[PDB]
Amino acid sequence: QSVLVQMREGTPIGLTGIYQHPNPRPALIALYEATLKELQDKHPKDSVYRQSIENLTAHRKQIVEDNEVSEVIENKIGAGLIEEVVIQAHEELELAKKMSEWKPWEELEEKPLEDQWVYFN
Amino acid sequence: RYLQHVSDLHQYAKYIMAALPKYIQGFSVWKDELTLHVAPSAVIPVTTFLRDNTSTQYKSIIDITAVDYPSRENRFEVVYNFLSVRHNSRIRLKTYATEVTPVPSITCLYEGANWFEREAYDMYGVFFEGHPDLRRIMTDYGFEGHPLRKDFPLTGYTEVRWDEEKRRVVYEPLELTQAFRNFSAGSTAWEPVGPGRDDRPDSFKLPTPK
Amino acid sequence: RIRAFTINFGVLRLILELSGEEIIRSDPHVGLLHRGTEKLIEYKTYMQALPYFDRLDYVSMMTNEQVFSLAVEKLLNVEVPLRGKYIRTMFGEITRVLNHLMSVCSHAMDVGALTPFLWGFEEREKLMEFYERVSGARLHAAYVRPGGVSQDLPAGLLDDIYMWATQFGDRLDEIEELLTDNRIWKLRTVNIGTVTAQDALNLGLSGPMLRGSGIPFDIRKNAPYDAYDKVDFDVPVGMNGDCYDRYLIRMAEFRQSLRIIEQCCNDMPAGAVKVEDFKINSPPRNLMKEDMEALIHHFLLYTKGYSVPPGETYTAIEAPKGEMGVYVVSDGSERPYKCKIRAPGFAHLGAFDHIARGHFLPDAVAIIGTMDLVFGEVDR
Amino acid sequence: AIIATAFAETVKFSGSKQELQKRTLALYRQFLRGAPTFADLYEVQFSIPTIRTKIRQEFERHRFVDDLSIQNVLYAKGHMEYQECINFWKQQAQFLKYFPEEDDIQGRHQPSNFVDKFLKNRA
Amino acid sequence: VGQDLPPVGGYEPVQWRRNLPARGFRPLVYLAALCGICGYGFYRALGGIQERRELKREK
Amino acid sequence: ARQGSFWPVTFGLACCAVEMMHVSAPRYDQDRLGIIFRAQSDIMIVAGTLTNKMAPVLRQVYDQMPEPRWVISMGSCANGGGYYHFSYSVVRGCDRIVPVDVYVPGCPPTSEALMYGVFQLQRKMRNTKI
Amino acid sequence: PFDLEISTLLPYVMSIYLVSNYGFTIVLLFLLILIIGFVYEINTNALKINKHNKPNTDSLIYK
Amino acid sequence: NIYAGGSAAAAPPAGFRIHRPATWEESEEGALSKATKYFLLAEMFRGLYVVLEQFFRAPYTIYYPFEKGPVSPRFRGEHALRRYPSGEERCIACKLCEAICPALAITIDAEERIDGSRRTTKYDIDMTKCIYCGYCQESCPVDAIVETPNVEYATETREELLYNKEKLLANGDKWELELQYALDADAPYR
Amino acid sequence: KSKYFVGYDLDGNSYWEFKNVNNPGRYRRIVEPAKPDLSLVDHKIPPQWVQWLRFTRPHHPTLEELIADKQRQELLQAKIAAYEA
Amino acid sequence: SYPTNDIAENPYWKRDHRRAYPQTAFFDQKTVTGLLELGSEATPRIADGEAGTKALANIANGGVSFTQALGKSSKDVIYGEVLTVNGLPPVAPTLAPKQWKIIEGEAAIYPKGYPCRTFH
Ligand SMILES: CCCCCCCCCCCC(=O)OC[C@H](COP(=O)(O)OCC[N+](C)(C)C)OC(=O)CCCCCCCCCCC
Ligand code: SF4
Ligand code: SF4
Ligand code: SF4
Repeated sequence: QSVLVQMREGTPIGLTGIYQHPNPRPALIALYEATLKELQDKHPKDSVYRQSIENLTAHRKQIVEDNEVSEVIENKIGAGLIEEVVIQAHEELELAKKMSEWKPWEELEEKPLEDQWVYFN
Repeated sequence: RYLQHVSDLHQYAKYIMAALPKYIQGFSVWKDELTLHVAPSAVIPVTTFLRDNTSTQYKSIIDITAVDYPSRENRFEVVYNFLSVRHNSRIRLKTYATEVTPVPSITCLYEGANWFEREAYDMYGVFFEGHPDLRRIMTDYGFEGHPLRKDFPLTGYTEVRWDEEKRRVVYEPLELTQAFRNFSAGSTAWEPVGPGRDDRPDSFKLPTPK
Repeated sequence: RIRAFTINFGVLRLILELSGEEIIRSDPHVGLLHRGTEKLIEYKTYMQALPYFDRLDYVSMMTNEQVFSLAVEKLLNVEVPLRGKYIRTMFGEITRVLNHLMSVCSHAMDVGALTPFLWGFEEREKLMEFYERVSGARLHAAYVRPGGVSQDLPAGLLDDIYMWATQFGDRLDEIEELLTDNRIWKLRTVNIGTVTAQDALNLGLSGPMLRGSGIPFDIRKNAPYDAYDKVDFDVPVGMNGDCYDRYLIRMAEFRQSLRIIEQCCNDMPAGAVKVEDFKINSPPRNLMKEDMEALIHHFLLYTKGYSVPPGETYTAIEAPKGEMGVYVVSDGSERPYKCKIRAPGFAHLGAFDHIARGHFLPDAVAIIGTMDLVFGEVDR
Repeated sequence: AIIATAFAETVKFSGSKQELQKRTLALYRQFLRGAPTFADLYEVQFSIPTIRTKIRQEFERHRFVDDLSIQNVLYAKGHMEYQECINFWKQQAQFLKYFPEEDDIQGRHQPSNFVDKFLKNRA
Repeated sequence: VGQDLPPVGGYEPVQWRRNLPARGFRPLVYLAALCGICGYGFYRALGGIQERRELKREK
Repeated sequence: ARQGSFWPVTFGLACCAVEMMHVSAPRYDQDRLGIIFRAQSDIMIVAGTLTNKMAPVLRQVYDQMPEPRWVISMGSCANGGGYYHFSYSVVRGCDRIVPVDVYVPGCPPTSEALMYGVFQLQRKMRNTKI
Repeated sequence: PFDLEISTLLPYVMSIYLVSNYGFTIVLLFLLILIIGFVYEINTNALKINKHNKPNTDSLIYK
Repeated sequence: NIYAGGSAAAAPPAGFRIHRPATWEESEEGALSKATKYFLLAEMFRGLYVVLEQFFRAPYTIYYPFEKGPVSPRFRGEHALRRYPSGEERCIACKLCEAICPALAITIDAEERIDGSRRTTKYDIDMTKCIYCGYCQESCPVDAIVETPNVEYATETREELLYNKEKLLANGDKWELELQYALDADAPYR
Repeated sequence: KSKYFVGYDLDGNSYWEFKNVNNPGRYRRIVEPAKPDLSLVDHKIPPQWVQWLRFTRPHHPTLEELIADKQRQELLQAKIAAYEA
Repeated sequence: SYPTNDIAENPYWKRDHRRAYPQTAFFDQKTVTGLLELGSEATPRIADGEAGTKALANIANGGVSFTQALGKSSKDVIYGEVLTVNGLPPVAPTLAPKQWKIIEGEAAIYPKGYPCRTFH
């Protein structure tokens, strides 16, 4: 199934270019479940990245799943508006999908020279 | 507050290095400023992580530039500046690039960045691989050289005057009526400042044994 | 095949490719006023590098002076006194009043309204008298040094700043009355130059244009400086991303800065205006003579200058054009190793052909005057 | 800036020498094909064959360059110069930077031997 | 000593709000006046047309 | 007619262009003799720093003027380079490009000094009697 | 065709007294036939010139 | 509480969700009342009236060749080398004004006489490149160079614009009493 | 304008002020040149009064002060030639 | 003012702020492994002061790696000094946090109908 994360036409809210999203909570929780499924499937369980984003979207999804109205959860999240929260959840989801192929949990591949991060000391 | 806050910034950056160990070489803080020390093939993934994470959403390129130290084998260092307008935070990203090798361009992510990248190109000759409209800006069109570079002199190589004969302006090697007199020769021969104290919190410097 | 013809639309060259009336792509040239001011300050001390900043962005000169004399102060680890902080706050705010008094009444001329440009100039003349009585020359006041503020106020100046602030509310409401409600003004500017809130960020925009689109951010209230903390201040932020709301935010910032000028007149304390020591700024010429050490310090601050700890900083403040930062790198010597400005209009003109697509050709003129291009900024 | 300008290409760095040779080949074809435009555009005095033999002798200057990435920067600079020349961005006094030896003979006494250098102490 | 200071009581507060005192009448009042002055004008005009027609009869 | 009306095609290109517009401001009008700086006449005014890029553009604007022509150089960046005299991309005064007849010195030379330069130039134009 | 109905209207305005009650209705019908072609062109948005400045406001669809 | 992470106490403020724009039927004025403003150009005549108010008041304009605008004592215009009372040149060849100038306009040649006192053989300011920062006034310990408040000195050649020692001593000769008055009135604040 | 006389200089010009403290933006001090020479725009104004025109010197200068100024410069010339010797 | 230029008790070094400047806390790839394994001057994990320096010196020579330091790290280490104490990533920190009012009534600078709000 597909999900819409940002209406570009509708009634206006304070941020221009961003209009009011119909039914933001099912979009939100399905996008969350995609985040949880991707980082459980593709990142190895040592790595700090998947651990904090797992805990992050779990604690974020708990607020969405357990409270109903618009304004109270957009205060309890503490980030922006719910349209904007859906956009940044979409964004961290696309990030977590790029990280499975860019693979950041390795050791570093390009060691610096010893005389390079030396400024004036 | 401010002591607590700089000690908080230290810990945030320790987390940023631990989240991406393949790409981040170092981090340094100096007075509520955070610099991330990144390889040149490591630019694009770190910048996507800075744009995209919810803890780390910087969204907005402010200004980028290079700086040359000719005393290093990798000559230029290319520094990026970002601003999370949500979290009210600034972050800095330094890579390196020799005169001849590139650094990859972040203009796929940041839309304002391309104009900055060709500015730093003309001032420094630093390449941005993957960049539409890489060419000079804010210098002369036929200008040969890169100005903000330590081998390039102050007054440059050429000058402009109207030749009567050709009925056009002509470009000629440099002749001055008054030579430039730098007064940098005549600086102090004593060390001017001490080493200075540190602002490292007690939690992030190495323990002494016993 | 669409065939677009090209035309050669301060000093600025700007290529337009037109399919009839519509702009399909636009390409601003820049560089015809690039004079190399970023490389020259590497060969001059900081006391000598100070006028290179009212050379650039000359309309609001004290704010451009201030951003360098804040990056230096942060890199020095010194502290301007309290009287210095209020004094630099209110001169930066009459500088804001001057910049918007030019920018509003020049967007009004480019659109076509000819009365506010003339009316604005008379008001501006009173402000250039306020500069002329404080520094020597008008339009290039070097008055904020890096150590602090160059010299003390005149004897009867604060009274005249109040005498101006009384009438200026009425003379601002007067120019406001015939533009804000005006149908031609409103018609030509409600759907022109709209900027979405996500693309206001990716273009690197700031100031009145980032606050046009709805995002509440300004460096005066977010990361304050220079006794803008100690002085009460609201900020206006518009809804739609158009050019009318950028106009409307400017119209509001006149009133907010008049409020700051009044609070700075009333809450002004007594104190020293320069920093206390004399290894970074000059002794008074009273006791430069009589003391031996002050003679020594005078001679060394002028033949050499003061020396700065090694390091790097990026200090950014809110110029009335937008976020203006400066990035200075200190060798540890008395000449800066490298120092780049972030001109605010640089990314405003860089954002042009993402904003000005699909607009008419006179719709490419009203969009100019609210991205506020003075071109001491954009080339530099 | 989403769209690029007219004749631009995304600057991209080849990993082989033969692909670079193909690109410089296509590049010389572009200069040589656009050479009749430059005489009309910049209002030069002289003939199109002199423009063409100059484009040739400016690629003669870098024929024996070994290093791959120096050939790479040299290609990028040549494409930037084509980009400026094919439009009207350069003017007719910066297009004639390229021809200083053609326009006028400066006078007598071009020194050749050590004596003619030395009578005006190497000029 | 000698530097300038604010007065000890402080200055009086300046006007930084918007001063737009309403000075137009109600729009229906202007429209009622417009309809009245029009209708009186048409009274005079069509009366003049009828009088000019009677003079044309006489000529 | 040339005396009593004087319409300089202004080349205000930097800092001094606003000081030139302070003549067009209600204080220092010069509305009365008849100089109007609001905009094919026979004088131009170079005011601000003349870069490397612009010297052909300056000469091309100076070329398409009617023949009995003059030019005054306002500011210090427009005569002998000025503040930016040792920069690489700058013309050290427009004496390298255009033949200038009066100089108005000052880095921001006050509308006082610019207008006084114009009066000196009008005396020169009348003593010509071409 | 809108300048030229005006000159079809010019002979009525001189002779308005003679054609009383009858040339009235003929002119009214003439104008009322012209108004429907006028409302044709203003229903069809004929003079308005359009451009491509809208991003078409399509919502962002995922997966 | 604890915040979500990726998230701070900078939530959206209470009321940042702005209301729906009201339709035509949730408008307080009638369509006839709105059309009276629409057709009779209600705010056009208001802005017409403002410019007519400005027509009947007394203008700001001043005569230049017979009146000069308001100036400060600390104003800066053409240079001058001062002198002492009882006639003495006061520039002691101390070389500070040359070392500070941000545009390198000063050029001084210094030579010492038999007397042991120090003066300048050749003093020089290039006024094509002086930028009027007044640092040269601020640096000289003996108060020997100043900024006279003259601005009306526009010249016709550049060779006239190269000020040597003789021209600046003449400028210190002519402007003296107003110069001394301005420096004495400035002197508390320096 | 409602003229007052408030000075006669050395050179011959009449220094007139009018419409005083009423209006802020009122230009207050003007000079009659006494020489309406046709199209001629030079007037040698002595340097002491120029400051009085510029709102910097509030106190009125006298004519005897001007002639003493000129005599001061002339006597200084003999002093400077003696010192150069 | 006078307390800066008193004649009794003003050593220059007490009011001195140019020399008491902070230094850039630069952190290598390796000194962060040292922070994860040796511990800290707040919470040390090192006894045997003679064999302490020996356990320090292999990390200073490149003995263990950073991914190995993260694999060998306990959950108390990871939730104490890498992550927050609630297992959350830290927020991008700001010096003086800014909480926003929205002024709405007659104290606003534009009434309802104009699109500009006047936040605070
Ligand atoms: C559409 C309109 C409907 C409303 C009608 C109400 C009008 C009041 C009746 C008064 C009649 C009267 O008594 O006036 C009579 C006058 C002429 O007067 P006389 O020359 O002396 O007549 C001669 C006397 N004999 C006959 C005995 C010899 O004729 C008029 O011009 C009145 C017209 C009123 C103006 C209507 C125009 C409305 C605006 C239309 C533009 C949109
Ligand atoms: S002459 Fe002076 S004020 Fe004028 S543009 Fe040049 S530097 Fe700026
Ligand atoms: S005023 Fe400035 S530029 Fe001029 S001589 Fe003095 S220090 Fe130099
Ligand atoms: S004017 Fe002052 S700084 Fe210059 S040589 Fe004379 S005493 Fe020295």
